[PDB]
Amino acid sequence: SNSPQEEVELKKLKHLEKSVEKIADQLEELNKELTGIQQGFLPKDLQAEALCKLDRRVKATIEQFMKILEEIDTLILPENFKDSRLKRKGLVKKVQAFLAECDTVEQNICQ
Amino acid sequence: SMSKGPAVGIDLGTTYSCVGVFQHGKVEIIANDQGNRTTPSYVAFTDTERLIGDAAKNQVAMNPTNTVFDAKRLIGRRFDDAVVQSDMKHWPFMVVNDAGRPKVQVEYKGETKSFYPEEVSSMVLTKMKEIAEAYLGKTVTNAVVTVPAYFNDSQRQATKDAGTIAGLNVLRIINEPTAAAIAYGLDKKVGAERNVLIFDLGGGTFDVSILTIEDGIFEVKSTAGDTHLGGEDFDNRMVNHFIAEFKRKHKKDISENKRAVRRLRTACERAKRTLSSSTQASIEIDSLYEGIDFYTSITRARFEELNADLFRGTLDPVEKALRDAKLDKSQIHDIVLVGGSTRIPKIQKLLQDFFNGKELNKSINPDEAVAYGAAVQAAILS
Ligand SMILES: Nc1nc2c(N)ncnc2[nH]1
Ligand SMILES: [Cl-]
Repeated sequence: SNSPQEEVELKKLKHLEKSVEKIADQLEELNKELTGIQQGFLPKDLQAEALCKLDRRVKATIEQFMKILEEIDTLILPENFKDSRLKRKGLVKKVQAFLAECDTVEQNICQ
Repeated sequence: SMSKGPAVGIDLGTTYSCVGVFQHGKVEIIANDQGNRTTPSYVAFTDTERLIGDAAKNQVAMNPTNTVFDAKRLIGRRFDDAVVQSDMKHWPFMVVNDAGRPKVQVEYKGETKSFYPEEVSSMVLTKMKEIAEAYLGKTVTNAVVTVPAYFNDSQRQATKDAGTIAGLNVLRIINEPTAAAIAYGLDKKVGAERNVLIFDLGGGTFDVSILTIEDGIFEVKSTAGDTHLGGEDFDNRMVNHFIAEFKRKHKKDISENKRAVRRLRTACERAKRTLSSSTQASIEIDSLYEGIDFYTSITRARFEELNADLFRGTLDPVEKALRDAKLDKSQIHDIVLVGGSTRIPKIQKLLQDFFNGKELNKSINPDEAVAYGAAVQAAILS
């Protein structure tokens, strides 16, 4: 029952998946820097200062994932569009798992 | 270097500002670098930069403390003014007293900095000037800046000073209800003196003004309204309705989860706008709260009922304005719709019914009408 109409929605979702991959790469770089400081040569006091410097970037990452969620939330997908509904659900869950990682980072810096 | 450009009309608003230009026998409202016909009256200060407009509003969640807005509420006012004292309770930025004058206090590039409201408004005006220059491909210096009809001498002078700081040559300062009347050419209609009611519901304020136009002369007869009434109040009612709906259907309270409330509020703002052109709006939010998908809809009728008292309450200011101007509703020649919320069909119906089926002036975009009239005035003064 695959419709050309559904291809339009899948293309919008694929674009949003690529935007999510770009933000996820930023989160990955933030995780590498956090780990580097925690396992580094700086003494405990200088470590806390270096970690709180990452705060702006984590907040920008969280905000970027929130804007993606708001964009996904504008989609209306009829029940017949099973592949689009599954892709949207998987993408929201993927963003939510990334947001939970961002939360772990935010709670471990500037304490 | 760019050639010299024409004079522009600028509506320096509480929440959003708008810039227009009269070119080729018509007013063109100018889109900003993000393609938006209105620009948030927001200024943000970061560790590395100063942001104005959409760029400032877009990072408000990230930097709430250093993101200034509502400077129009504070302009030309004394620190001890009741309006200043009441309003600051609701702002996440600091407002300090400097020898009886209010200043916004922020962190900017790791340093504590304070700004007069006219300095913040000059930054918004600089952005509007730049928006005009980017579209025209010419230098913009001359402009007409609008102010509310209830603004006092201090509030008017401080707005002109914001223009001066911004490098603008302020041709004239004209009232917002006067600009809306000028946009519709109400001062060009043949005949005796005409009584004009301006219904302005937008930019987080509700302003009702009554003017008399006699021989091309505008006289402000009365002003009424509610300072903090707008689209957000209507939005809250939809949010509360949905939260209650989620509680009934899933026995789960989403109201403590800021992200769930935000996703719902954003969907509601959009749904409300849809309800101004359609009779039903659908909302599909996957995994809204605790993995639960929230698929729902709202009819225009349900939205109207949820806001019944707020919509009906807009007529009280109109009656107060008619009373103060010493006019019967039958004596109003023209009714002008200003502000984005006037797009709400029930608001138009309530006002038209109050004025016994009289047609409203609503052809110009309500959010742009003030800048439209200021742009016409700017061309007249060129
Ligand atoms: N600015 C703005 N646009 C709208 C609209 N389309 N409907 C309702 N309120 C609004 N507010
Ligand atoms: Cl344009």
